[PDB]
Amino acid sequence: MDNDAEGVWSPDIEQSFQEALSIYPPCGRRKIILSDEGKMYGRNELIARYIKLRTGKTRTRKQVSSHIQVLARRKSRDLVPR
Repeated sequence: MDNDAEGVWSPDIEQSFQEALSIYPPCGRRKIILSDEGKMYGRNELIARYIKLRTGKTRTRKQVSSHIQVLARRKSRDLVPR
């Protein structure tokens, strides 16, 4: 249990993460009409934009992408044993 696991990170950061992960889940909506707007960069920028609007605090993108991938693993455990 290194000192790094002492929750040195602010709780407002980890909180803003759930807000972006809660707002942007692994499912619910999948559309991107680029033919019209012609301006739609990586979705990772959408999750980072949220945390950036929280309080101008950090805005991790790789950490917010990894968190969304973890949610997909929870759905994979829905193997109906019948």
